[PDB]
Amino acid sequence: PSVPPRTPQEYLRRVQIEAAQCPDVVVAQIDPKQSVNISLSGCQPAPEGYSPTLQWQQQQVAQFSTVRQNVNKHRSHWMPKSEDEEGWKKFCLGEIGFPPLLSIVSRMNQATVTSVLEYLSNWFGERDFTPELGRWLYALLACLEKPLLPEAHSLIRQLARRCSEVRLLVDSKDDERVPALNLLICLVSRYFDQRDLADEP
Amino acid sequence: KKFMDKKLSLKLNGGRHVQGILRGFDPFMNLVIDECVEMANNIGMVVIRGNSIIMLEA
Amino acid sequence: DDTALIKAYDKAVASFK
Amino acid sequence: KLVRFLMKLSHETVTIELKNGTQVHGTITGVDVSMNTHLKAVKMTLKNREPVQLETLSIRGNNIRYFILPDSLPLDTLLV
Amino acid sequence: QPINLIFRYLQNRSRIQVWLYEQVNMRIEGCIIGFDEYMNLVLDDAEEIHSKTKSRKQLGRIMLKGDNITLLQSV
Amino acid sequence: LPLNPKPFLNGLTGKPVMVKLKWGMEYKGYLVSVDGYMNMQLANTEEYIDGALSGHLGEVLIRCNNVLYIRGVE
Amino acid sequence: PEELQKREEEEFNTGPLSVLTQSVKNNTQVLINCRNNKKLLGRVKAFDRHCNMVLENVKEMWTEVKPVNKDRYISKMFLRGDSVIVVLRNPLIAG
Repeated sequence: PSVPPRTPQEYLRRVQIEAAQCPDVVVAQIDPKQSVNISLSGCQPAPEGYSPTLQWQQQQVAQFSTVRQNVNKHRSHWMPKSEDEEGWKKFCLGEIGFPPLLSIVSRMNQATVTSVLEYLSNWFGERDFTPELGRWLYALLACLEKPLLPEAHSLIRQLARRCSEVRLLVDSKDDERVPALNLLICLVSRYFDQRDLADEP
Repeated sequence: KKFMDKKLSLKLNGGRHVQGILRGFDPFMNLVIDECVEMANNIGMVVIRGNSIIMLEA
Repeated sequence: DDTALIKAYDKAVASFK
Repeated sequence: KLVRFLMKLSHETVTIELKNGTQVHGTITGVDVSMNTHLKAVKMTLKNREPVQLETLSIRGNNIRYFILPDSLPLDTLLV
Repeated sequence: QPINLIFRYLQNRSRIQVWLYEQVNMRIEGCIIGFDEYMNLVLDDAEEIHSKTKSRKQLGRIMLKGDNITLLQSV
Repeated sequence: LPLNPKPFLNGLTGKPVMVKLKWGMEYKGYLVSVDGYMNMQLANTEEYIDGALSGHLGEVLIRCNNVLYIRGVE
Repeated sequence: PEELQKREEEEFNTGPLSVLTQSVKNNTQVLINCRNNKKLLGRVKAFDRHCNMVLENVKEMWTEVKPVNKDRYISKMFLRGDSVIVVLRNPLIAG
């Protein structure tokens, strides 16, 4: 009672009893700043008119799926080195360079598919968008199996960001680039689940 | 029951080893080890937790 | 069709209307 | 409570991050009350490996980092 | 039994050293003035004891969580 | 006069604390709140990695499990 | 009883889990530090005593080798509380 305790289980009963008399939760009112966490940007919206309609977006996504099925037929039938940024750039784009034939993309493993995408993004930041570039990106995207690594998700968002910026330079929809850019943006944004980047018109 | 008062060496998590003689234990796998030596040193009597004891051999 | 991809791409671009 | 919600997710396909960072895509066959998950039609993405198909896989609740859920998933419904 | 040994450390108010689960480069040292069934310990006049560096940081009175405990000794 | 863990904890609310985490980071702030499971809420929170002031986070919930020890500060 | 639970929800409107019930009540965003060594910025749709969480519109943010910010987006998510370290109320973010 008022003694102290002599065995532990007693003490513990003692402490337990005490702890049920305590309030369970306790809020203390106080009387009176923050760092910032950088965060990478969304896509740049499309100039007025340049935005593709939902049915077109859904048309390609569907279409792109089917394409990726085909890609696994060849992939059953089985080049610069994986780390060769320079030779991969040359190989694909050239000066010309090699197109993306199933022959070739079907021989590339995923870690390479990924690398290469990186290289063509680093080329794309500092050079202009050709149609040749266009095919490659689209191919490497058709060779990317999922579920994607986080690192790979970040890559293709970077790439889609880089497309939307370039789309602001354009001055007529007649530009060759516009369709290609809208596509890649749509595929990352809808096929690869990054719908924060999507062009909801 | 019959590791009791029988010398033994323990392997603990984070890669640590311990040599002493089992003196007592409970349902929760906690131990009392007597005359214990840290194998990197005599450190007397010590309470070891249930977990944190990867291996336990004589 | 070893160039199914290059073809698919062009069809897809092209299909913009 | 929230695990009640998980248990309503049979035949939903999801991606799971493991604590080792492995991404695991498959279709839920069942979730138990301690978050242990059985999947089928499974594709496992590894840091320095190619992928792995598997007919089935079951996973301990305490090896999961999180679940990525299908976007179409209707949450407000299932939160009841 | 082990609880008896912890309890004993409470009666004597012994100075003890704790082996941390998650952390091997460091131990905690203090006099024990309370605990509970989760083995959470109120710990008086406490010290972080570094390894290699032979350094000791005064904390004062701290509450140590029970899940962190690999091992308890006396000092 | 044994001081036991919950009462000790309850006794810290309102006041400056240094919570230190099982993974090495620690958090100084005014312990606003506390619950059954020893989750905690801090205000005017400051993060220390390696012991180097890292961030100013304002208000912050800390999950119970991650905590190593908590102590008072002046 | 079972209505005593109700004590649970009062315990949420106050006490450190308020942080989350803020987000659920107001459609506010939180910032969660996770063990994966990444940060999640999203809205809380639901949560329990363990900080298991349903999230919406999550950005997974991290840096990596000088160091480059990386991110990724996640429409809907079930986060195990285990993975949680801290949670910021009213975080501050900038492009």
